[PDB]
Amino acid sequence: VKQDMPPVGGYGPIDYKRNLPRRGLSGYSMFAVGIGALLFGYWSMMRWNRERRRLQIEDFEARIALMP
Amino acid sequence: AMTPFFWMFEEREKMFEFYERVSGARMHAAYVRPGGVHQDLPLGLMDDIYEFS
Repeated sequence: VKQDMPPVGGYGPIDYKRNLPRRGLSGYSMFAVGIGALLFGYWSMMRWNRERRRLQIEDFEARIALMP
Repeated sequence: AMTPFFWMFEEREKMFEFYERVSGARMHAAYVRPGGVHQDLPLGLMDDIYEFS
């Protein structure tokens, strides 16, 4: 017998495609969810700032009543 | 672009392993006489090429 290195009856194929998934969101959906979380942060920001101004006015009234 | 240098050099180290097993040199594998290939490839190589592919 002979003992070279042949391929055994043929081998499987190997791909040659530029395999790209291009996944992720679109323009509109990513854009809208970013602006939506932005507006959520704005609303909570507005609420905290106006309640904070209430308390800071109370601090002003403390210094007024303390002064003379 | 520091890193894909290293990545594809890992791939090139695998192919240097194939050159080493075939000839014995790291890089300067002469191995090709005028008039054919000297000292043909050992047994257990083609499936390794397949997995690398």
